[PDB]
Amino acid sequence: GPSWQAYVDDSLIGSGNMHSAAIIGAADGSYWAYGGSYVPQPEEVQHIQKCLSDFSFVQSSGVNIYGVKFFGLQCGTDGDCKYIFFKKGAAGGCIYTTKQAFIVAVYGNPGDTSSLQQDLEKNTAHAVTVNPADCNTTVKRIADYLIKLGY
Amino acid sequence: SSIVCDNGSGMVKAGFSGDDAPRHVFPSIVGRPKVYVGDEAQSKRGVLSLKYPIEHGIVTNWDDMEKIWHHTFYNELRVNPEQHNVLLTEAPMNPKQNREKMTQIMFETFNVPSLYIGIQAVLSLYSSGRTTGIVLDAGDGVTHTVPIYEGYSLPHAVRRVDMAGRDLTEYLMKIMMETGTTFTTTAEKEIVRNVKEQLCYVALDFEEEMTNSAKSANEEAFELPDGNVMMVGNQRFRCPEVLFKPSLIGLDEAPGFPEMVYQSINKCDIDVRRELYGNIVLSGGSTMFLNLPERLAKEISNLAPSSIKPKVVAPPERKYSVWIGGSILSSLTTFQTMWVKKSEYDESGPSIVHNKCF
Ligand SMILES: Nc1ncnc2c1ncn2[C@@H]1O[C@H](COP(=O)(O)OP(=O)(O)OP(=O)(O)O)[C@@H](O)[C@H]1O
Ligand SMILES: [Ca+2]
Repeated sequence: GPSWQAYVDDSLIGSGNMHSAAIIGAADGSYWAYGGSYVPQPEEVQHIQKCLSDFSFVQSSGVNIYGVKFFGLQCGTDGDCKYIFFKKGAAGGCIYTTKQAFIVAVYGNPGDTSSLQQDLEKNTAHAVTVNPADCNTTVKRIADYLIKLGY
Repeated sequence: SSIVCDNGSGMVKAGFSGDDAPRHVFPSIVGRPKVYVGDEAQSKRGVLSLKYPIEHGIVTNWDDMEKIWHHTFYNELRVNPEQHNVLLTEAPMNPKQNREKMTQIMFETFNVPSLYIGIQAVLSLYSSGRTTGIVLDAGDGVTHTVPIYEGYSLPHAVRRVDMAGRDLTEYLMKIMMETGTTFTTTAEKEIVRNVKEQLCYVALDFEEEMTNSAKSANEEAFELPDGNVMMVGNQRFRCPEVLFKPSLIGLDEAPGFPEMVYQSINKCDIDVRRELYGNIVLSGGSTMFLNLPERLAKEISNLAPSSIKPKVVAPPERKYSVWIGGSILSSLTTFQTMWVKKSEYDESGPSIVHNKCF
């Protein structure tokens, strides 16, 4: 069967648009599945839950994952999906809610400066970096699929 | 080969990526026989009704906007769209529908290979060499304060004021009427616009400027095309003062440039606050008045906390900053994978720019 961990392993992290992902129970905060190092701790899960109930918490304090503070960029509702976009240096990610859960994804290195800022300083030919839009789109397509299934 | 087209409420700036300045700058109007676009519609206000496709930075009528784009690709740039990636610009908080319509027009009417829509203030910030800061963009029909972190704007902290250069020119006409001379014809309004763009300046000390202009009878001489001389007095610094005191035109709900920057910053996460104060980037034609950056710096320093020293960035090329950053962004290696290809449009539809362009 298509396990929750397989979604994290193959559908989320396995897409290449994120190095960490976690599917988390919306009310109980339980870890349905998680992968990578940038997975929110229980106290960080409760903060995300409070953020999903009040977007002004994201604007004033962002979200914390793996002990790292990420700045909130933009929140809203994409239909049945509540979304939160965050960023920290070259890293960032998104939170997308489903019917009874939400997905947290993280890409990039937060201790590094963004590749666009490095190119602005010195435009050098380098390897392809993760597009934050691709991370958002992958999680959005997944989240839309669970909502269609009812999860 | 990549195209950069910055569509403003008054002026369109079109050029190629990699260049340091827009190669074609022309008014954003459409003239209809009582169809013509650009400088020629400007010069022919006798058989033509003039329309502005973009109002306050937002596209209002799409037929004339398509005409502007047609005149930009073929009559100005003299190029075929299918052979060139086009980077387009939009105002902050652009309605989702409008982005979908411009995407569909670019990908279907012009069958462009790839397309990207970027926020104008973000492009200005790129032109300033940083990806984090607050941009004050003041043009002809709209003014925005946009906080931005790592190349992404913070929409909850953006402020829009529907007042800019056109309102300033109208106010200059009004306050020049008090000398006994009226400015109602086309040529007279042209003279007023020229006086605003050439003689007006921001007073470093408004009350001291009033005193020095009243006690010394300081008046500047503007030469008219016919050789006659027009004396302009304190109006030179009373017109752009509206940008700092919008209540001069009854715009009490507009806070003015320093308080605009202050309130936008104060709506942000305080962890970024300092970095926003240290990178206040000015862009747009209405930021080009003399002493405007220094006055804004003094006021924002008076408002900021004690442990914060704000810094205003204002290069002599502010008016085209949005374009320059664009031509810079389309030149970076990271951006090459950020283009929205036509295949993605055929797959997901016009809504794809909601995910790829944020
Ligand atoms: N040197 C100058 N000093 C003052 N005002 C100027 C100067 N040069 C241009 N302007 C004014 O700036 C405006 C044009 O600025 P800009 O090209 O940035 O606007 P836009 O892109 O057409 O409009 P918007 O950003 O409002 O959609 C006009 O009102 C023009 O009169
Ligand atoms: Ca503009």
